[PDB]
Amino acid sequence: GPVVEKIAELGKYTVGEGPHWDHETQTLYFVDTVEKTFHKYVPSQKKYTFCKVDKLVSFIIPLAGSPGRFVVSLEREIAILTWDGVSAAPTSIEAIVNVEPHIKNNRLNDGKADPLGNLWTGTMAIDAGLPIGPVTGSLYHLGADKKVKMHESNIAIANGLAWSNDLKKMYYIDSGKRRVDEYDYDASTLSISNQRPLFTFEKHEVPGYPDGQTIDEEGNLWVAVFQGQRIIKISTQQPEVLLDTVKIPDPQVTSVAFGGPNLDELYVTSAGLQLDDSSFDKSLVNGHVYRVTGLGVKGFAGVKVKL
Ligand SMILES: [Hg+2]
Ligand SMILES: [Hg+2]
Ligand SMILES: [Mg+2]
Repeated sequence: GPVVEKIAELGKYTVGEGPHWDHETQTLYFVDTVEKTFHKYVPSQKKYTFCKVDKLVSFIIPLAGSPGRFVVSLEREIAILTWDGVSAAPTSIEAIVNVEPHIKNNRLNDGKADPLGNLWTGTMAIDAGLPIGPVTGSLYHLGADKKVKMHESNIAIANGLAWSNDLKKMYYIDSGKRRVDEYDYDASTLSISNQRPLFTFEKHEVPGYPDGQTIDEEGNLWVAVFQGQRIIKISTQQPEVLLDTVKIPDPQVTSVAFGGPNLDELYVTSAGLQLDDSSFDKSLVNGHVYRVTGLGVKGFAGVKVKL
């Protein structure tokens, strides 16, 4: 079976999230969605740093063509942070756009660049709840002239994103739906259509909620299962096919990104936040970062955002 290693050097996170592997610098970036912090891990040098802001954060993605700059979320704003990767605060902040200026209790959540470099990200109520809570989120992409376009409404908890290698499909998770959806993706118009369920947790006795996800070069999706103590591997060739399960010690698995020199080491974030309606006692809920090897697949380098 695959080897699941707890990364001792990284400690515990309230809600570690948003992992991004920069392949040229062999560096993992990630966030804590509650603690208002960004994080960097350089595994080959065992180097860890953090960066503090005063707004809720949910993703960190290098800006294409601009070393030392990152596209991030700050509450409902998409912004460029100039950060040296080591100081405990950014050097400067350049706001790009507020996606929801008049929705005072919403926030951005998961986000990722499509393979063409367009940032896609969605929102949620800050006080969203599972299985049932306020449903106030939408899915966006950031297009030309720094304006966002909306693609879907009625999202409870805007979560993991991936695209097929042929650029014909997008995959998307609202954790409240307890399923992964697939869509036809038109790369020329940057629009999605024909939404349909790909994989439905209840049909496979999978507990918990889908959270972040990523795709491998064979086209399999790797999905974090929050309150399921696992990642799952699912088909994109046939609907409703569970290919494998890998248990992760932390129950609240949050997200996934392939890394390492050969793109074959799966980094897995988790959450130590202890929630009142948990299926797991507090002693189990820690928030470590893990690395999974031996999966027999390779992923893709993290894509930078183009502005
Ligand atoms: Hg930062
Ligand atoms: Hg940053
Ligand atoms: Mg998430």
